[PDB]
Order: sequence, then C-alpha cells, then structure tokens
Amino acid sequence: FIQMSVQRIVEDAPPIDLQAEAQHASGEVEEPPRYLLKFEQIYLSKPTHWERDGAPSPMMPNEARLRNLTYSAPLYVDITKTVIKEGEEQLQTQHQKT
Amino acid sequence: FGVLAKIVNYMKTRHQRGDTHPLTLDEILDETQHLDIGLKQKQWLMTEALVNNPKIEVIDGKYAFKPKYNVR
Amino acid sequence: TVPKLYRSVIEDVINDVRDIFLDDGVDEQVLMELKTLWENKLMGQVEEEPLNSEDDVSDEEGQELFDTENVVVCQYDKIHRSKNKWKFHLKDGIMNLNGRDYIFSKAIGDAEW
Amino acid sequence: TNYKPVANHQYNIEYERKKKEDGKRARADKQHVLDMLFSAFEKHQYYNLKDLVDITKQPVVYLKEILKEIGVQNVKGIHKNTWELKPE
Amino acid sequence: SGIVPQLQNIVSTVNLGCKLDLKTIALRARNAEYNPKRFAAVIMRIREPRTTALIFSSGKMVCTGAKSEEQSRLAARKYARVVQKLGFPAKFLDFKIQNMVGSCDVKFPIRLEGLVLTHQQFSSYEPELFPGLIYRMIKPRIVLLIFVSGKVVLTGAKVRAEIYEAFENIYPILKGFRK
Amino acid sequence: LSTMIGKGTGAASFDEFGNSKYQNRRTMSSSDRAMMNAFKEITTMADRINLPRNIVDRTNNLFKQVYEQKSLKGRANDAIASACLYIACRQEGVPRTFKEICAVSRISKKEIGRCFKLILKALETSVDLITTGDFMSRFCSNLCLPKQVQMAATHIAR
Amino acid sequence: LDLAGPLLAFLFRGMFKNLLKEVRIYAQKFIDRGKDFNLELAIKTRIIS
Amino acid sequence: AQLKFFEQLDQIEKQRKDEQEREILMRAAQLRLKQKAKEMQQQELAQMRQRDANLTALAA
Amino acid sequence: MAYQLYRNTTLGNSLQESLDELIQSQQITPQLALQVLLQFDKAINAALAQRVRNRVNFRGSLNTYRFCDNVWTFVLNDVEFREVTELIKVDKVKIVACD
Repeated sequence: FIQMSVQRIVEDAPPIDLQAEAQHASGEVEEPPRYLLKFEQIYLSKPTHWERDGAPSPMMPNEARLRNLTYSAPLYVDITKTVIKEGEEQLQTQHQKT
Repeated sequence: FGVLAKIVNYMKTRHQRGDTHPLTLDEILDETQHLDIGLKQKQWLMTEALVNNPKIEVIDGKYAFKPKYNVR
Repeated sequence: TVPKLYRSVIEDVINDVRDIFLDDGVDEQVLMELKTLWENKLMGQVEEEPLNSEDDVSDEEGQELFDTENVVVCQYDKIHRSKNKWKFHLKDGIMNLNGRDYIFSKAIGDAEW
Repeated sequence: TNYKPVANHQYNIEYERKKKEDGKRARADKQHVLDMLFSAFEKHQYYNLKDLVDITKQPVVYLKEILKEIGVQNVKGIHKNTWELKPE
Repeated sequence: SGIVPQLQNIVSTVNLGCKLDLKTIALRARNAEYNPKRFAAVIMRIREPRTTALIFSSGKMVCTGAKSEEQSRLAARKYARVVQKLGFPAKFLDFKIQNMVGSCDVKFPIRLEGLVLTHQQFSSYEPELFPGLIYRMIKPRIVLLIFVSGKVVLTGAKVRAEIYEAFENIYPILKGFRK
Repeated sequence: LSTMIGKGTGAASFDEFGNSKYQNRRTMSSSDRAMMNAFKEITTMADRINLPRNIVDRTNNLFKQVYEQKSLKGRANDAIASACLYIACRQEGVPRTFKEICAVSRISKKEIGRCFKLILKALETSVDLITTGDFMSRFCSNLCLPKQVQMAATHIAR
Repeated sequence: LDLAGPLLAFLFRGMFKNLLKEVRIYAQKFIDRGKDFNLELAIKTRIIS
Repeated sequence: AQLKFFEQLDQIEKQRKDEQEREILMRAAQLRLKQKAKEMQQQELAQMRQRDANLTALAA
Repeated sequence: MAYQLYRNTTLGNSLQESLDELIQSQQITPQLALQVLLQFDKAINAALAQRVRNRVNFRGSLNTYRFCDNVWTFVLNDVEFREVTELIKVDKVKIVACD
C-alpha cells in the first residue's frame, strides 16, 4: 500500500485544470488564465507527534498506547503549478513536500 | 442611436417645462449641441423606426404629446 | 540631433495625414504647402465671519498667466512626496528651455517646498 | 518548510497593488455618463447592471440613480429582472 | 514634574457653510491637488503656517499640521479666504479642534514590561505589531505611546489642558518603572 | 431541533425527472451557519500547524463570545477566527507569532493584529506578554537543533 | 481475500479524489476573483487523515 | 462635379465587390455586417476617449 | 480627441500657425486642420515614445504645484537640469505632466 499504491493513486488522478469564467468582460481571447496542478513524488515521514508547543518529536508506539494518541505518519506530495495567462509565457512553479 | 434616446430624454424634460410646442429635429439637435449632416439622416432613419414604436409620442407633423393621459 | 528627430517627425506626420487627406477628398498638394509653410515658420474677533481681517496672504498669480518662461511637457509614471520634498519619475517628454528644445526618456527630479 | 511564516501572502499583495493602482471609480458628470450610457444602449437593447457598471466606470450608487432617472427595470424571462436603457 | 509636552500636530474642522466645486478649486488654487479616484476631497498646503487642509464639496474643511491652536485657526482662516478669493461664499463657522498631538521625553529608559504588568487594564504592549506601548488613560481620554527610549507621544486630546494633565498623570507611573 | 432525509429506496422516491428527496433539506439560520463555517476554518488553520484540539476548543469559545458580542461584525469572519486562534495560543501558554498565524490564514498580519486588539477590547481580557523562551522549543525543533543547543539559546536570550 | 493494503487503497482513492475536489473548488473561487491562490492553503489536510 | 459623381458610383461598386468578394472568404472558412458591428463598438470608446480631450484643454 | 500635450510648444505652435495661414487662404477647411492636429499628436507621441533613448536628471526647488484630471502643473525655481553629457541652469520652470 504505502510504497506503491499511494504513489500510483496520486499519479492516476487527472491533473487539475482551472480557468476564470470570462473575467473582466474584455475581448476575452482566452484572456482568463489557465491554472494546471499536477501532483507527484509522494513522501512519507516517520511517525511523529507534535506537542502543544508545536515542536515535532518522534512518537514511540507505547507512548501512543498510553496517551491515547494515534500512530500516524505525515504524508507529503510535490505539486507543480503552471500558470498560462496567454501572455506568451508560462511559468511552472514547483511546491516541494506539501 | 444612443444620441436618439438622449433626444427623447430632452423632449421629456421639454414636457417637464410645460411649454411643449410643435417642433422638429433640427432645432433640438442644435440646442443639444449636435450637427446636421448625413449622420442626422441615418439617425433620422432610426428616428422613423422610433416613430413606428414611439410610446413617447414622436409624430411627424404637430406632435410630441407623449402622455396617454394629459390634462392640467 | 534634435533637428534630425524633427525631420523624422515630419515624415511620420505626413505619412499619418495622407490617409485623412484621402478620406476627406482633398487634393494632396495641401500637404506639400503645409510642410513648406511649417518649415518656413519654424526656421478678540468674536464675530469671525469677516475674512478681511487678513490681507496680502497670497502671491502674484501672473506667473501662470505669463507662461513665457521655460516650459516642460511630459508624462509622469510615479510622483512621491514625503513631508518636505517632491520626487519625480517623469517619463518620455519634451522640454523648452531658453528656446532650445531638449528630448529625454527618463527624467528624475527632486524639489523642496 | 511548509506553511512558513509570511507577513502577507504574495497573491494578496499583488491583488492589493493592482487595486490601489487602479483606484476607486470616480463620479463623473451627469452629461458624460448619460452620453456613454446612450452609446452603450446603441450597441444593442438589453444590459445587465454589472456589465453596465463595467462599461460606464462609475460608482454603483450614482449610476443607479442616473439609470433610475431615465431607464426602467423590466422583469423578463431572459434570466431575471434587468434594467432597460430605453427611457420609455 | 518639570516637563511639559510640546504639540506636534493639531487637527481642526471648520464648516464654510456653502457647497463648492472641487474641480474649479483644483484648477484655480495655487497648491491644491484633486484626485477623485484616490480621495474625494481637495488637498491644499500653505507653507507659512506649514499646514495641510482637506476641502470637501459639502463645505466642510479639515486643517492638520498646525503646531499651535492659534496657528490652526489662522491656517483655517487662510484656507477659507483662499476659497473665498476663488469666488465662493466661504465663511468661518463652528471652527473646532478635533484632535491634538503632543510629544515629550522623560529622559530615562522605561521598562514597558513592568508597566504593562502593573497597568494591564490600560496598557497594550505588542512588540510584533508595534514596539511602543499603548496606554489608554481614562480620566483624560488620551492615548499615550510610550517607548523604551523614554519618548512619550500623546494623542486624542481636544485641548492642551488634556495633554498636560495626561502627562502629569503618566509621569509618576513612568517614574515608578525607571530603568 | 432538526432532521434530514435521504434517498431511501428505489421506487417513488425519484419522480417525473428524478425529484430526489422531494427537495433539498435546507436547514438553518445565519447566526449559526456563519459560526459553523468559522469553526471549520479554525480547525483547518489549526491542523495546518498541528495545533492540539484543546487550543481549537478555546479558539471556538473565544469566537463564540466575540461573534455574539458583535463589536467586530464589520470585520471579515476569517480575520476574527485567526485573531481568536492567536489569542487562544497565547492563553494556553504556547504563543505563535502573528506571521505564523498569517502563514496558515488567508488574512494578512495587519488585519489579524487589528482584530486581535478589537477582540481583546471586546472580551475585556488580557494575554500575558510573550517572552523569548516561549518560541525556543518550536524554533529549535524546526531547525533540528540538539537539546543542548536549544538550552543554550534559551539561556542566552533570557 | 482483501487484506489491509487493498482496503486502505480503496479508502485513500476516495479521499484523494475528495481532496482534489476541494482544491478545485477553493482555487476556482480565487481564480474568479483574479487572486493567485496559494496551493498550501487550498489543501485541506484533515480530509485524508 | 458630374465626373466626381461618377467616381462616387465607382467607389460604391468597389465597396460592394470588396464586401461580397469575401462575404465569400468567410463562408469558405456577412463581412459588411461584421464591419458595421465593429463600427458600432467604437462609438462608446470614442466619446469616453473624446470628452477627456475637452477637460484636458480646460486643464491646460 | 487625444492626449493633446505638445500643441502648446514650438512645434505645435508652428503647425497651428501654418494651418491658420491655409485657413485664411481657404486652402483647407477647419475640420481638416483639426484632423491634421490630431494626427500630429498621435505621430509625435509615438515618435517620442519610440525614438528617444536618453536618461536625464534635474534638481531644484518647488514654488507651486497643482493637480486636476490627472494633470500636474508643477512650478519650480532655480532648477539645474543635470545630464551626463551636459548641464543646464534655469531660473524658473513649469512642468506640466499627464498620464
């Protein structure tokens, strides 16, 4: 599951395509920008518990049993965002380990 | 055509004056700061189209008596 | 330099007015005559309502009436002022200083009030 | 690195800069606004108030007052009750 | 205490009693500016009193920048006279000082932490938002900006007596927290 | 004091063109819907920085008090929620910087601070002044510094 | 026999689809306004967990 | 003047040919109608653009 | 119906005087003269925007300023127009700006 299925589920999902609804009522020759998001390269951290202070710390299983915590691990995905504003330039910013 | 609706508003204020008299288009166009050229002719084609639906009454002869109910 | 820019402007102006001269039906000789003439011409008060208690609280207004001194006409992109000083990002424009004309693209100015 | 502390989000500062540069729409004189409205109506017969505000570039209250002076709202099967720029 | 605050800015509002044409005023006045897209009033400045006034079409004017009450009244009268010279029936009606700002120094560093601890009901110290402590005095409705360097700025006063009284009230308190 | 209806079975539930549940259920009032949306936003913001549920509940109570008090009715909801979250963190003894709250809220730092002042005035309460030791644990852990380094930094700042 | 892996894969399929749906909605609002939405804010972390 | 009337009739033939010689190009991929529509759109801009001229002359 | 800035300069004044002479001679109609002025304004704006690539500087003191309809009317005194190639001194200047 973790090694293959999670990554394959992330990759199988179609890229998100978004555009404005003829904003500004101008000539509107594809003027509304197109935003494209593609998820990639899922990362999992070791099980971690964040305290009331907000300081991350490893979560041992027995501590989870005693304090009624849930044994879970953070899940991170790289996301690539492309902006197409029909300005003849497309910018593909990348967000790492979201 | 928009200037035409503006002329309609002008004659509406003319009714508001109460001095409504049989008029024509040239004097209104002059007093509203507009000229008399073939533009007046195309806008007069539009104006006759208006005379086909002039709920604000614009007749050709002695005219402009808009209000369907009008006594004073 | 500036005269050469002026000649280029002449060419642009004549080219730009040719189409209007065709649209209005006027003969083209008008443009030639215009260029010839243009070149030749160039080369305890409790009751405080009365404000008359103060006088000579203004300055001479004839400067703006005269306008004979040097004049700069341009376009402004940014104009900032911080409590004493006026700052000027004036873009491309023209200047008339001592009759001689100056041409510029970026103009930066600092003045005091 | 996620959710790093930022004083203000980048998109918000860009939007605020654009809005500040544009400024608020100014209340122009009645004559010019009326002339622009009449030309707009000349384009074709029916206008919605939102796009009419965009066309006129006037405050919504002032434009609504001027439009109530001459134009009239008609309830219609297009989508909804909209303004009519014909004075009658 | 031996220290008296000195006024740095005074805000006064006066009604001219007549409607005005902002565009005409902008075109004809000397130092006036009018940007209806930016602000709905006309901003004018006079150097001799060293003040700035905002003039509205309703006939009400606000004068700021004056260091003294007399300077504020004289500047407001000068602005009204300038508008009157432009042909309008400008008058001088219900002139009033809406706000006064004063500044001073206590000449010693202050422990704002102890001050906010002692007067938490009136104090507000947030270094993230603003390094100066904000004190809201009650008996005079004055807001005081107290700084670790000792500078104190008072605002919200209608009369100079309020400024002086507020400083007189705050000085022993600050003396109690001298660093 | 409400209920809601589902699809049920497949027969007369859907009618001429799929009427569904005769309707859509359409429940409640704005004085509760706005508070509900604010609670959802608060939970989202807290989970963004892994805040504990007790701080979330304190934020919810603070927002309820502010919203019913109504001195901040003119301020946009999200700003009130963010300022309430900041105040709850301060009261619980684990303060987050205004920038840290802005990182997880769409509201800018300036608006968050203004709403924070207004909420303090409306509640007639106060928050203890932050100290350098409050942020040492989180800052050092996020920097992955050793415990001795964290102790040294805390001692140096104090 | 469906063990732990396939069952959790089914659930994660559903929840990741929901997460992308929420990102779509949240970003569409801001795009209509013309603001350049932040991806980190769009992601609702609570959904999957 | 009679010759100028004949030239105007020739310009009318030239506009008909241009409008119809391609009311056909559009079909192969109403030209006059499109031109009229384009002319209608400018009117609003022209005046919004134009009265600024009147105030700028007053300003300067 | 344009920006209409350079009309009140040497170039615009010469063009206007020439148009006045032709109008006196009946060679051109006033509508044609106005059209010529409009076309000149367009051409001059484009020419200054495109063919000018020099950066200038100036300093001084300000005595008056005005703003209306996006039109600045600054009035400076004792201005020093400094350029890398030359320096010019002027006792008074009026800067009219638009956008």
